[PDB]
Amino acid sequence: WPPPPTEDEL
Amino acid sequence: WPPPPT
Amino acid sequence: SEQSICQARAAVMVYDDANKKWVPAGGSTGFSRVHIYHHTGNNTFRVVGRKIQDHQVVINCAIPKGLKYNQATQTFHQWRDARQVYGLNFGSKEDANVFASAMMHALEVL
Repeated sequence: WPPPPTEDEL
Repeated sequence: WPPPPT
Repeated sequence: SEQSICQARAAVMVYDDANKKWVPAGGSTGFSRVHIYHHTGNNTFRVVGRKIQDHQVVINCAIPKGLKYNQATQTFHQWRDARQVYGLNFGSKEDANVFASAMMHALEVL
């Protein structure tokens, strides 16, 4: 499982 | 609405 | 022919294995309406989502009989198929819960 996204990514 | 189920 | 059993608001990401980056499904940042659809005749499920502004389909993924659905966080859930890793970053803790229990239901009935 990849780590959850950076809030900069979304 | 949903697309054809492909 | 086929029924929407839930409707959550989430940012749909797909994973870029190449660059270790999460990217917006469809190429465009923003929230979508994500459904779980039930084909009543076939007893088959799929996740469908259209972005809120464009009504572009950003995800249209079958739910197989054994999909491992990972609730990474209370607002980020993810699962894997043969090609990609799909992520849903939900707008609310509640959005995630109802989607999660519709997913958990779909896997029990498949």
